[PDB]
Amino acid sequence: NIHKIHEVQKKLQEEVSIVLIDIADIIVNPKKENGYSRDLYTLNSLIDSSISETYDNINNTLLSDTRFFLEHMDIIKSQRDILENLYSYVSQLNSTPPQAHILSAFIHKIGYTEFEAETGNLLLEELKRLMISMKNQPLPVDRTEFENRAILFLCLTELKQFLVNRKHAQML
Amino acid sequence: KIHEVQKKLQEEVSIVLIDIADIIVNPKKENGYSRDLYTLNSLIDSSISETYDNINNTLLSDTRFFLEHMDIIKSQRDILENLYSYVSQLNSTPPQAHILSAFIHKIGYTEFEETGNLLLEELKRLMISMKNQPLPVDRTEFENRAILFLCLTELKQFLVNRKHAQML
Repeated sequence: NIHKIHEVQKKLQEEVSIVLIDIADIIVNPKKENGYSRDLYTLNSLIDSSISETYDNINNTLLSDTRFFLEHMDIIKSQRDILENLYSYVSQLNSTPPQAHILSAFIHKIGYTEFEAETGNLLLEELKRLMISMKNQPLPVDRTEFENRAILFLCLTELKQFLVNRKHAQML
Repeated sequence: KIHEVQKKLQEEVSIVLIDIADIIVNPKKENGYSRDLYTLNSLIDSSISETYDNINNTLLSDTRFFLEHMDIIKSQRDILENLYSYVSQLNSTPPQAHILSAFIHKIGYTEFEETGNLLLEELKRLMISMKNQPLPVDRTEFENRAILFLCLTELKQFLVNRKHAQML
């Protein structure tokens, strides 16, 4: 039951990353037809089938494996929620300034990088560097600019928890 | 009982939210946030860890119904941590920050009944009010303005979540 469970957790992570990368692409091409919707539905359907399968088998499973499983699913559900939060925010952007392009590059980097020992920590440092850099930029010229910036900063908030979550799911 | 645990969790979210209001007006004073958040995080962890320990004896319909409320509670907890990361950067407490602090206190001390929407409506007027302020001249001012804007944004989701949690 360990290969089965690891394959499933691997596939869920891969689906989370797919939606994350869709988000990065939306920042750069807001109006391009994109796969966010389809990809989120696929991930939601896999989260549901995975949990339903686990519930079906509580009677016949080492409660040990059932625990490792449902606790891992809670992290995936948390990532799915953060994806939805990011999508809401990026779907509000009015413009793609250089800092938005940098954010998008950083989200791509996250989506494509396999987590190894130091990966979460590196990415968290890089995120902190982007927060400091966005904060230390020229003040906004207008209201539209002020708002676009605030959206980008709210993205960094969500991304910090995403990276904490991805690190947690790897530590185990 | 478990419905007990949902009332207690609701109380403990409100306690932390009140601590955030307290930090806005006294950003560098001792405020209970660390203690009350730990209490919240612990009750969240203990109560989930227990729910799964219990997986193979308790009913299914109820387990799902309980996890449903816990998902909202976890979202609120994350919003509280986000709000803390913002208000703890405050340089000073301008009049707008005082007003937000009073509204956050109002939210924290309200037993929710309906009320989700009166609160959401008050939050909207505050966003409109703040958005109609002249551009931030100073850096120190832009930074305070940014923090208050980020807070209003998240508090909207907090009120939407509390409404969800009530409507269960």
